[PDB]
Amino acid sequence: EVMLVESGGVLVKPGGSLKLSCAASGFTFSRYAMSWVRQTPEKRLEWVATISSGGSYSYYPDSVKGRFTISRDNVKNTLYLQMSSLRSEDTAMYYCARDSGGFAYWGQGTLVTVSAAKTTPPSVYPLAPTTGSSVTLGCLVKGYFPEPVTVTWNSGSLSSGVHTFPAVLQSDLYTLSSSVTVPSSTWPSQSVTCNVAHPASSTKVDKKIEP
Amino acid sequence: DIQMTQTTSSLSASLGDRVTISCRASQDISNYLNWYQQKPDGTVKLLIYYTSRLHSGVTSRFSGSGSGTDYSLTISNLEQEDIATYFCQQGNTLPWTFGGGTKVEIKRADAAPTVSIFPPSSEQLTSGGASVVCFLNNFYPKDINVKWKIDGSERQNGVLNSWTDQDSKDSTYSMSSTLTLTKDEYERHNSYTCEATHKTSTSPIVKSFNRNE
Repeated sequence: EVMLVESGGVLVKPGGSLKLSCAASGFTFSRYAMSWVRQTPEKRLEWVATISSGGSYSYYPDSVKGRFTISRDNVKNTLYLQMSSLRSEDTAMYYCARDSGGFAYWGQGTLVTVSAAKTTPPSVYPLAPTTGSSVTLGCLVKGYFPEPVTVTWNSGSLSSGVHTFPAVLQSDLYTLSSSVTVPSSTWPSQSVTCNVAHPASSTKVDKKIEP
Repeated sequence: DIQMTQTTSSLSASLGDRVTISCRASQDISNYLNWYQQKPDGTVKLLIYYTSRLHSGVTSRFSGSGSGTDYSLTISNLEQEDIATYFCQQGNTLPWTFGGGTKVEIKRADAAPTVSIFPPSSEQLTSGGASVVCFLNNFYPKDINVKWKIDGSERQNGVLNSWTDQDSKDSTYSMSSTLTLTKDEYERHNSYTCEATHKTSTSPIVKSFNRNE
């Protein structure tokens, strides 16, 4: 199967530089032009760059021309985007795509956050509860920066009945929460814990929901 | 630069409906018009290129038509997996440009929110903060109002609200509301109430706790 996987999206200060990568597999990479497309937090898409199949010709819109450079390695089958003189409005999810008909295939995206705000790990608090057949528990993930965090329950063993809410930024810190609903006969007789990972701070914490 | 406009930014349709999403280019783009689907989780795929060509692997329920400035994506019969935002994109003249998207909502029968309230954790209190959380889960339609009341008075400062996208399996929405106070503020009051208004109940749906219990 055709696959593209972006990497390198992290927090960068205004004026800074960052190099994104895109690993291609499942097709003859050197036969296709390749592109980067970005999406703002407001969900607008913007084409960023294209490079010809052989790597010789590039194209950029004026929004990034002179600051971004697309390149490729047709032996390792990798696409790159070197960014410089970054501005907060460059904050976006960056996607790599193959040119064929349209942007024919896309990766999962890598998030670039251009901000002066400081990296901060989350504080993770349990939400514990008056009974019924089902009981709802949760985990409050407060005061972190930047996105993303990932939340699981019982190390991923508990996936049914889970709602993880989109993070909301206020005063340069994000907060999110996650709820999980289980049979009342399962809790507290059986443990429920939330697992919270924040790559930027290299943290992975577990929080047991104690009655 | 060519500007692509999807005049409808969101639509609501029922399972089985034939759905039409429209796109207008600011000038004739000679059939160089592509359509993408972005799922709530961010996954993007090409659906249709060159106006009408179905991309490999895509369900044949999707089709595309048009010419000149006016183009349409059609879904032959709407299915559960179609919750997504659909974007048009012109490939006629650089820079390549996208429409602003049309989000598709599945119109399901009403569903009442299940409301849960949570006092601050002892851990957070010991650290001097006090967040009270209220989940409103699995409701439809999306329209809902939430009030926090402290000793019976409404409180608006310090509230953080977040909504899930429409659920891929049951077509409901959920909401989280967090009221963050200082420990000192929290300790001045007894009754904490999260009160929702939704079309499924003629009265407010209330969950509450008292600090003195």
